[PDB]
Amino acid sequence: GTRYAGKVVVVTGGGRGIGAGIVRAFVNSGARVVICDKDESGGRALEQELPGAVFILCDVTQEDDVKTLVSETIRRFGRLDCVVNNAGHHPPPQRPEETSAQGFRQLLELNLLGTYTLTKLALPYLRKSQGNVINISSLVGAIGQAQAVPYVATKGAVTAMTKALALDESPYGVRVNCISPGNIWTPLWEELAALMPDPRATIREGMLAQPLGRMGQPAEVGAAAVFLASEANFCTGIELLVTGGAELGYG
Amino acid sequence: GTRYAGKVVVVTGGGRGIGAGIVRAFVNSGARVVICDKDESGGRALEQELPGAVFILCDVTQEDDVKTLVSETIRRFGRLDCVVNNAGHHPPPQRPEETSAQGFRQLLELNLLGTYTLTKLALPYLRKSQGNVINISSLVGAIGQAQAVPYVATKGAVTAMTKALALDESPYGVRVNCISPGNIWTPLWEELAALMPDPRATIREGMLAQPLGRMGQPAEVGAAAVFLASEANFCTGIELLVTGGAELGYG
Amino acid sequence: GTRYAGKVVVVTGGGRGIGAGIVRAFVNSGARVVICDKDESGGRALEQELPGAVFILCDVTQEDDVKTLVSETIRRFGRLDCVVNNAGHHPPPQRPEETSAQGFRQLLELNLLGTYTLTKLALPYLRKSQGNVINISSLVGAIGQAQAVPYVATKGAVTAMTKALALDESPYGVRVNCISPGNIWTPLWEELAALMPDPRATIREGMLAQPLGRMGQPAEVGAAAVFLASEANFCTGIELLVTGGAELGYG
Amino acid sequence: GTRYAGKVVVVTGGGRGIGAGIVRAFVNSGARVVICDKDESGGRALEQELPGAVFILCDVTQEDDVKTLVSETIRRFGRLDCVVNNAGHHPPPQRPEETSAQGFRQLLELNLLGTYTLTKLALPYLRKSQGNVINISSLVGAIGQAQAVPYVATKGAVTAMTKALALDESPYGVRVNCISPGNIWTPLWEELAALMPDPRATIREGMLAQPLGRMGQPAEVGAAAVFLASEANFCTGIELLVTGGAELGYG
Ligand SMILES: NC(=O)c1ccc[n+]([C@@H]2O[C@H](COP(=O)([O-])OP(=O)(O)OC[C@H]3O[C@@H](n4cnc5c(N)ncnc54)[C@H](O)[C@@H]3O)[C@@H](O)[C@H]2O)c1
Ligand SMILES: NC(=O)c1ccc[n+]([C@@H]2O[C@H](COP(=O)([O-])OP(=O)(O)OC[C@H]3O[C@@H](n4cnc5c(N)ncnc54)[C@H](O)[C@@H]3O)[C@@H](O)[C@H]2O)c1
Ligand SMILES: NC(=O)c1ccc[n+]([C@@H]2O[C@H](COP(=O)([O-])OP(=O)(O)OC[C@H]3O[C@@H](n4cnc5c(N)ncnc54)[C@H](O)[C@@H]3O)[C@@H](O)[C@H]2O)c1
Ligand SMILES: NC(=O)c1ccc[n+]([C@@H]2O[C@H](COP(=O)([O-])OP(=O)(O)OC[C@H]3O[C@@H](n4cnc5c(N)ncnc54)[C@H](O)[C@@H]3O)[C@@H](O)[C@H]2O)c1
Ligand SMILES: O=C(c1cccc(-c2cccc(O)c2F)n1)c1cccc(O)c1O
Ligand SMILES: O=C(c1cccc(-c2cccc(O)c2F)n1)c1cccc(O)c1O
Ligand SMILES: O=C(c1cccc(-c2cccc(O)c2F)n1)c1cccc(O)c1O
Ligand SMILES: O=C(c1cccc(-c2cccc(O)c2F)n1)c1cccc(O)c1O
Ligand code: NA
Ligand code: NA
Ligand code: NA
Ligand code: NA
Repeated sequence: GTRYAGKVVVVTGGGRGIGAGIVRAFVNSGARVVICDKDESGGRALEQELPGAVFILCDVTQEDDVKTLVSETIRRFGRLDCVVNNAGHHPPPQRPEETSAQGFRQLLELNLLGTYTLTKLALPYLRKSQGNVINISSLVGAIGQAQAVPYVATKGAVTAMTKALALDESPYGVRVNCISPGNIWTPLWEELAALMPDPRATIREGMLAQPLGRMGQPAEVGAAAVFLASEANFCTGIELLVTGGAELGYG
Repeated sequence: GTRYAGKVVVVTGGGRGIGAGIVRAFVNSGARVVICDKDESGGRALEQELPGAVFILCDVTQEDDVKTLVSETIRRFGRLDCVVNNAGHHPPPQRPEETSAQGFRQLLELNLLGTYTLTKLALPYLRKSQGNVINISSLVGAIGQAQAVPYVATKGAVTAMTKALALDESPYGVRVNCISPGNIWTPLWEELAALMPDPRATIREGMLAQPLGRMGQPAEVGAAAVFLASEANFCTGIELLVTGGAELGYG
Repeated sequence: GTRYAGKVVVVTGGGRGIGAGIVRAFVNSGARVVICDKDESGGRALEQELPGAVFILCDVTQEDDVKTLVSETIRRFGRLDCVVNNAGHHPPPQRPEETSAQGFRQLLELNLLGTYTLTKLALPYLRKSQGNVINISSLVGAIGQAQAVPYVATKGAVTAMTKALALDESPYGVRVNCISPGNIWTPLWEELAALMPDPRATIREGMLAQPLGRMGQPAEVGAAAVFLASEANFCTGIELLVTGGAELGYG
Repeated sequence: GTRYAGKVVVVTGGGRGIGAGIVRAFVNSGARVVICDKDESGGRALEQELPGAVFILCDVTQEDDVKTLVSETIRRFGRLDCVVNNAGHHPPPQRPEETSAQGFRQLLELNLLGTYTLTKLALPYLRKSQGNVINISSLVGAIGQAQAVPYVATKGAVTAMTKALALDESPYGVRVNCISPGNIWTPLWEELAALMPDPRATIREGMLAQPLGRMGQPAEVGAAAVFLASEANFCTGIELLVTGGAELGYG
């Protein structure tokens, strides 16, 4: 209840799914948490539920929204210790010939440039607090995925950008790390499965893709984020896999 | 002189540097080569020098230029066997606070989306020939680089996209691989060194960054490309490091 | 003080250095800890210092010592939840022509087979508790090191064996992970530096090999071990780098 | 027919399987090849079949056999340019509790120490010729395999040792690289499948484990070896995956 007491955390895409799991984990560790989301429904409910969490409406693809998010966080809480760049989207499966440059650009705006913009605007405050950045990437940025060229590209970019930023910010003592989850049961996973010819089969396949035989939970990604923020003081530029072993062995 | 005889190769950014080394390597292996570049000076000279190479002016960031490039290649040579996505740029060193979203988007257009667009438009012809794609990424997409957040992100994206495309195109027998060079002596390396306070020191540091104690040559990247195209028939989705050992050990 | 309360942990090589840091971290998290070491001096003092730690003399290269260690742990505490295979050694720098097959075999016995034997003998008890194994490998197993062929080979083996064991034990819910530290200030680091022509220069070089500009502490490896044991329930077969960024960038 | 003309290559385990594919590839590239094997049947036939290959009976686990192999190679051909450490074995599937320390030591002697001993004894001659070493590791050293703890450990060691040796030998211009094959159809693969309850099913599963939908051929590993020896002059310490994409994606 005190391993990150007194610290201030911003979580983007914090209204549901992995982001909400990360919000809950940080509140339980004593932090004050700003929930950033473009959708009010989940984030407003979480603010009512959790002592120590507040909701700020913010679309991370809009530069002016992000400037306001950072200024409001400082105005309300006086410091900024950790930014968790979790907002992102996985489009439905698309063969390469079905993708468009336009759709690719739109996905880059969210999955990559939104993470870049918030990080850049937060860095002056993180340097003052010797804070840290946690990016949520994906296992498929490392090993690939079928029917997902744009998504995979965006997550390969996030993982690489994490390492570049870690080098740049190391003189200030600011650590920059990423978490690469595998299959985590979230509303996004459910929405994508619902598009498949047999959703039940897709979900079963998703559970069996891991040697541990289940999907991961948002709380498990949340615990990894709290570790990186609060206890991983000699870790920077790492990719922490939270995948249940999916990358291991033949299949 | 015959290991890729009768095949047709498109090399983007083929007018100088690594691209010109790749052009030369494929001509020497018996292929017909289309040199694609936005600058006429180097590419026109190479077309005059090399039997079996032709120059087509094409800016890979302009979709209509790329459509013309592909249609002209088929009209002139009747087939397409290999696309080498080499065109790209490394901006001068920039701290994170010195970068802009605008500059990041422009670099994504060249280093990532140009590679995507040509690949997508070429795939119908590569599927007919059971051809292959070779992307030129960078070691720093894997290990990071200081003062280069946008560049590193773009190359992490290219390496990841290679793996995604390999999965998608495997049913057709089309292989998709990337080469990740380290320090290669090219006009880009020379231009970036010239911006440094002491260019001579920068070049010396660049040579000593490799255990082999020198920078690589364009011809060495070219030989790796010919191997991937002509002899690596069980390789798809790989990242071939051509770095002189730079990623090894402590420094 | 309760994140691993009621659990029983065995730490090999627990009498000094990283191992002692891991012992302390687990005691502080509420666990009962068996300190295994071949040297009495450090381990006996730690047993007197720490409520909840006990010392058992055990050379992990002697199969009968390890059988006794496991049987005594069960007899005294009734369960076994976590094995930390930390015992190991780094010989002085040796060029390849200076190494011997005999010395290589001896190092394999300690760094690899000692980890194998304890793990194998503990698995029946770990399967009953749905416990976990943590192996201490090394960054140099992944990226190499000069003048250390046998050591590097042993640590590459440990990291790979971790992934194999994770696959085998996943049906039982037993997780198997490794930590790969970089430069950590320990008595081993001090002893190796003392052999160098200029120890002070060697230590300075060791601090500057990390972007964070210092060496790591045993407590930092200890915190990573507690995370893997207590909170990383969807992680198996991972390599957690605790290196201060040493593997990033050029040098 | 001339890309490695006039050079002398030693291939261990060259009498069948991948090793014989490597022998054939080097003979076809103009090299003189010493076939080293502990079994006469395949190697003697290959010597009769191939102009430019000779067979020397040698068990790489016996230090005196290896000393003779090196001295005879120099006596007969006057130089040594490339050593290919291919000899190795994969035991039948074994759960961890079914393995023994004794069997693990025996496998280390072959798969790891045999490679070490020949390399060490050859290095004085490779330094004179600015030659190179090619180790045959395995994809499963990188990603794990079930029911194969000892094998996986030995191949993780070989891959890591490759990187260490590359660092040590770089001042002499001697390159050290490894090839990590995936499923390659060889007599070993056939012998292991024959032990399975349904060999036909095991083989079908083995073909479908790769996105390319087939197993690899010895000739394909051979072509990769010739590339590394003859044309990869800026590559040292690399792991070249020859796997058909098996490590990509979910399964
Ligand atoms: N679910 C998985 O299996 C999985 C696996 C690997 C990686 N990831 C990554 O984890 C992250 C979260 O995934 P999830 O499954 O929880 O998704 P989700 O769709 O359930 O939740 C994403 C949240 O982000 C918000 N969001 C979307 N666009 C936004 C924007 N422009 N500005 C602000 N908020 C925005 C959404 O409103 C939503 O509340 C993503 O980056 C995703 O790529 C997910
Ligand atoms: N030089 C190195 O050390 C190095 C290292 C790693 C990776 N790389 C990569 O290798 C590739 C080539 O690098 P280089 O050093 O040879 O660079 P270079 O600048 O010497 O050559 C690049 C060529 O691409 C052309 N080009 C640029 N933009 C283009 C566009 N829009 N359309 C068509 N052609 C275009 C240029 O006119 C030029 O002829 C790049 O992708 C770079 O990121 C280079
Ligand atoms: N110190 C570093 O920078 C560093 C870096 C990476 C990995 N590591 C790894 O971390 C581990 C611990 O290293 P350290 O620096 O703390 O070393 P250390 O020498 O300070 O401590 C090692 C401990 O293990 C014990 N030990 C040795 N052989 C043993 C045996 N046969 N049976 C039982 N106990 C035995 C020693 O008595 C000692 O107490 C090793 O596996 C090492 O390879 C260390
Ligand atoms: N076949 C595969 O799918 C596969 C996959 C990955 C890696 N590998 C590796 O490739 C190598 C060759 O495998 P393969 O499938 O061709 O095996 P194989 O059993 O068909 O051939 C191995 C050869 O090595 C020889 N050999 C064995 N022990 C020896 C010793 N002590 N001294 C000298 N020669 C000895 C054998 O007599 C035989 O001719 C091995 O290192 C193996 O681990 C194989
Ligand atoms: O959200 C998903 C997800 C959910 C359901 C199906 C799929 C899916 C499965 C196979 C091919 C595809 O193109 C898919 F989109 N993916 C996801 C999965 C892994 C890693 C991730 O980062 C993710 O976000
Ligand atoms: O072109 C370069 C290059 C040339 C000269 C200096 C630098 C340089 C050195 C340190 C920090 C930086 O931000 C740099 F831009 N880079 C390059 C280097 C490695 C990998 C590549 O992909 C490349 O393109
Ligand atoms: O203990 C060491 C250590 C301590 C002091 C010097 C060296 C050292 C430095 C350069 C070349 C060598 O061969 C060395 F042995 N190593 C160590 C370092 C990194 C990773 C580890 O796993 C370790 O254990
Ligand atoms: O030889 C084999 C091989 C052949 C047939 C079955 C298996 C097999 C499949 C699943 C689990 C196991 O424990 C196995 F031994 N392996 C092999 C395969 C991949 C990589 C290699 O390096 C190899 O040598
Ligand atoms: Na609240
Ligand atoms: Na011409
Ligand atoms: Na005690
Ligand atoms: Na012969």
